[PDB]
Amino acid sequence: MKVELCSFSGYKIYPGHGRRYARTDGKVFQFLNAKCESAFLSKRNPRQINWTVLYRRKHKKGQTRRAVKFQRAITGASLADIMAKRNQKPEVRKAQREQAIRAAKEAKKAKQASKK
Amino acid sequence: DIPGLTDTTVPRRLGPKRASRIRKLFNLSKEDDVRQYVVRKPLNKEGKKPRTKAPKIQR
Amino acid sequence: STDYDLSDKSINPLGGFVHYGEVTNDFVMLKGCVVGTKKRVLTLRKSLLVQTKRRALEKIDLKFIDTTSKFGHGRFQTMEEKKAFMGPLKKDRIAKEEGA
Amino acid sequence: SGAKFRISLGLPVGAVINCADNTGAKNLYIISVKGIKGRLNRLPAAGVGDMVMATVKKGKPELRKKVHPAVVIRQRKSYRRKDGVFLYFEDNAGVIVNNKGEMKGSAITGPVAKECADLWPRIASNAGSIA
Amino acid sequence: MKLNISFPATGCQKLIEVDDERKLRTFYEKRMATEVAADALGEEWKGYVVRISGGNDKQG
RNA sequence: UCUGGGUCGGGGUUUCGUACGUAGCAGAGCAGCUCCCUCGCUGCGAUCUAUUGAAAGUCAGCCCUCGACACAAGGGUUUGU
RNA sequence: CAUGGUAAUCCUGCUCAGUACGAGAGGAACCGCAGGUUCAGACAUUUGGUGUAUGUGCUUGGCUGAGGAGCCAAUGGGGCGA
RNA sequence: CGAUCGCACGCCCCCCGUGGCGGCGACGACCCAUUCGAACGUCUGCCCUAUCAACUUUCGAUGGUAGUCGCCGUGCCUACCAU
RNA sequence: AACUGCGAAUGGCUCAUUAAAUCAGUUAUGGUUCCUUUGGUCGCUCGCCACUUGGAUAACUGUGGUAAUUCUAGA
Ligand SMILES: [Mg+2]
Ligand SMILES: [Mg+2]
Ligand SMILES: [Mg+2]
Ligand SMILES: [Mg+2]
Ligand SMILES: [Mg+2]
Ligand SMILES: [Mg+2]
Ligand SMILES: [Mg+2]
Ligand SMILES: [Mg+2]
Ligand SMILES: [Mg+2]
Ligand SMILES: [Mg+2]
Ligand SMILES: [Mg+2]
Ligand SMILES: [Mg+2]
Repeated sequence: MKVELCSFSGYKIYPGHGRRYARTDGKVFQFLNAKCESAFLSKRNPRQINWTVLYRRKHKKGQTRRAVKFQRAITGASLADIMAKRNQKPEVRKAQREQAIRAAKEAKKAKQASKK
Repeated sequence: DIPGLTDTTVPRRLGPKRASRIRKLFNLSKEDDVRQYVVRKPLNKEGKKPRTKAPKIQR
Repeated sequence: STDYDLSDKSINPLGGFVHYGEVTNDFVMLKGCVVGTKKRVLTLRKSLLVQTKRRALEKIDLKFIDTTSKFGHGRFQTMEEKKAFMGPLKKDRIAKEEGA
Repeated sequence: SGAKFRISLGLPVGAVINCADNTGAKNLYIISVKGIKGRLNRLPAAGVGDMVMATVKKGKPELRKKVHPAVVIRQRKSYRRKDGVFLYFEDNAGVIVNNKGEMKGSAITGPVAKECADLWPRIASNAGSIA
Repeated sequence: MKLNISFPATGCQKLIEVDDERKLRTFYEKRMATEVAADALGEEWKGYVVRISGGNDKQG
């Protein structure tokens, strides 16, 4: 019930089995048996050996999304504040638009009067 | 509710700055009092007179 | 089955004990090696001494008992583990063909 | 604390192993092992973590014809690490130390066995990786 | 071990120190950006699913 | 004996490493047939791919069979307070 | 069970303890703990060795008309191997 | 094949009445030219030494052909040739 | 403060390398590139946002890790 290791052949090596190979360049390899360690030490490619799991995988042998926006209060305008601002649909927005229209009209008339 | 974690909602330090983002937040369609629908942040320090600061809108 | 294993497996290795048979009755699992061949009768005796060292009187709690095949280089613990790893074979394919 | 368990030795007297430090020596020829009481006809032998006396055969002249204490850090003989792993390295290698177990060099090339590392803290410091 | 617990819907992140390894064993052997149930953190965390966003090693 | 032990067979385990045959518009190329064909169609060709973790062995001192087959109340020499 | 044989040995580390002692420098021991050396008696789960299971691939020369399947070369050679 | 920024601000008003127009710039650009250059080449020129007289050419040495690469010309590199 | 832009390839130092090499004078690039400055070009193309489109991150608030660095994570 230790850490579970994998081999040259990709097989599972249970505790008390096989040998661990520590190369001089720092790489550490573990093998299930001397058949696997001889193939590795002879520089044999595991993808060309039919019982290796790398071969059976190379040859294919045998085999969320969301977008949630959470509303939050901000400094100066609470959640109720922004709700009251965004719920100005029933003719309040039109009233603001028409008062802006008349403000622009009176500003333009004042500008014409001042220029002339 | 977890004590002090899932409750007592804290506010964002500052609201939208791009006029498109203000309109998106407040459901503005087009050309309705946009410069006065911006959120004004109130500064109310004890040692100074209180006032409210408005951000410079962009685009 | 240890409490760290929780596998429905017996002490018998995959393929049975080599040169003995299948263990079905009670058994005693002793640390280390024991004189005699396989299926040799052994006499177990209470200690004549008083066990006072720390090697004795120590609670042995097993985390895992190996049950790989001893008839070679076994690499699987149970029949079901072997079947799950290795998938269907030709024998099982023709057996399922016959079963239909 | 903790005492080093017995391991397979595999390096008798007369073995020439690599010298993994930057001291300037290329190899160490083992002439004896520390702590070996001995037996008739039996060659003293050392594993990883063992302190040997060695002479360097290839290396600098100021090192060459002299006896140096050394510590074995990698062995090619497989040894069992009390947890069922049988570990061996690609080559036999050691480093040159003084009588206090302090390295003459300042760096180690390649891995250092755990048995040697925890037994010699000074070598563990200069070790690159621990295997 | 410490846990930097953050609830983005309300902010208010806070640190919870957890010592019992039985609480952390449900977190162990997982990866980042994975959602796990925090029910092993006592009854107070029942009904909570939390995503492992990150962390810092023993050396920082 | 509420049977027994054998001999084959089966299953398991395990060892090696993917059988013969067949098929392929896989294949360095080369050689024959062109009312043809409009890129052909016939071969030779190590090797490759699929069938195929296949084929083969496995107690003789491996494990389990309750399948098949016959055989087993037979023989000889002795032994008494 | 008469009788005969007879077996275990030594060292290191931690702690004791920077302690006793000592002006200082230096510097122990008993208990306990963890391991080694030499020896002994076993054993084969594991690692290694062997390997003519002459088990299974590969391969040289020859031979059976070829294929297939094999064999001979005093164990043909070689890989892996219960 | 400008979704940029500043400065004082002004003209047209029929259609009207809120829009359309304007100057000075700053920043930005595909390309061309210039400036600064850079890079590689042309010709000629260097100390002692023959107790250094033959070098280079397998592994580019000299040249050709077609390419690769490079900002570009070129054995810079590759393949095939010539020696 | 931070993002963006530019500069950091200049200057300064030393003379180890280097003998048709560097370098000096001469000439060429019709065999190449060139920030910046300056001058040209920016309605030259027929082809339900344009009164202006989308998203993220800084800075910033807050929770930290590490003995340590001009180290940085999550929100
Ligand atoms: Mg702007
Ligand atoms: Mg076995
Ligand atoms: Mg002798
Ligand atoms: Mg059988
Ligand atoms: Mg006696
Ligand atoms: Mg004795
Ligand atoms: Mg032959
Ligand atoms: Mg044949
Ligand atoms: Mg013959
Ligand atoms: Mg002969
Ligand atoms: Mg072998
Ligand atoms: Mg010089």
